[PDB]
Amino acid sequence: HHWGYGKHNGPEHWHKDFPICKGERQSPVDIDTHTAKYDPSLKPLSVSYDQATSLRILNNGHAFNVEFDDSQDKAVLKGGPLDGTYRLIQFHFHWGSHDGQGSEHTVDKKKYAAELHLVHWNTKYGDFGKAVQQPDGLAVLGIFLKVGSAKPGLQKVVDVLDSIKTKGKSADFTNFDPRGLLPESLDYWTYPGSLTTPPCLESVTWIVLKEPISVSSEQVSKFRKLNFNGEGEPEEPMVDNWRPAQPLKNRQIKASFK
Ligand SMILES: C[C@H](CCC(=O)O)[C@H]1CC[C@H]2[C@@H]3[C@H](O)C[C@@H]4C[C@H](O)CC[C@]4(C)[C@H]3C[C@H](O)[C@]12C
Ligand SMILES: [Mg+2]
Ligand SMILES: [Zn+2]
Repeated sequence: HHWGYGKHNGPEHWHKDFPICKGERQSPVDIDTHTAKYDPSLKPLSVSYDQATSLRILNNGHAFNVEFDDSQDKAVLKGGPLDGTYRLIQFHFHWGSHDGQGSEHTVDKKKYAAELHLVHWNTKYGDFGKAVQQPDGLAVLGIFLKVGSAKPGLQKVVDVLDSIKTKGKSADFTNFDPRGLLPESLDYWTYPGSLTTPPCLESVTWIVLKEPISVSSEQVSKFRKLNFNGEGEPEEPMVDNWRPAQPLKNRQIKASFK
């Protein structure tokens, strides 16, 4: 292995192993609200997470992921810019070394303290491995975190982090309801983009919610107590695990709202 978020293996280095990290449809991007255009063709997002089945949470050395049972048409995303149905497979966050940075997307260059990614794959490709290779293979729902009042539905995630502090540690994480991580409004921006980590595959329809969720400083401070390293190795706090904005190139960001 090799890539990370360090000075010598970070975002500026990724293209050497993964040439598409310098591609035409890379994420994240800065969402320029001048540029972004209202598109009445877009429909309401449909987020159906009632039957979502979480399984476990894992520190993989880059972030922590909550994994779902994507076996049945349980938790699905559809509508908006999407054709057909996309199944929730995992979520994770990117966050900073302090509250003024951490998000991957930015809005008129404004950074948030963190960004949540709910990752879904297009059922027409049968499984995630096949889907990730296609231009319309994934849908990622991105949600900004700003520091304020606490988010009750995040508390179960924050409280489990102490038990998966180092790379490779996992914990059971059943009956977690990701609907508790959503803001009131589903107003969104959408554009075609990529995974924001290697292999940087250009397989993602990005749906970035205009409304952030508020989380408390205590909650986000718990993110920063995780470690990039494995147990018994020298301590490297897991912070600033975000990729900065990439060139928009020949893409238009559409808004679902006026
Ligand atoms: C790397 C990317 C997240 C990029 C981002 O930070 O936004 C994530 C999202 C979905 C992830 C995958 C899915 O969780 C399903 C697989 C789970 C396995 O444990 C590892 C490979 C596996 C195939 C994962 C690879 C990688 O961690 C993926 C591809
Ligand atoms: Mg890796
Ligand atoms: Zn992500």
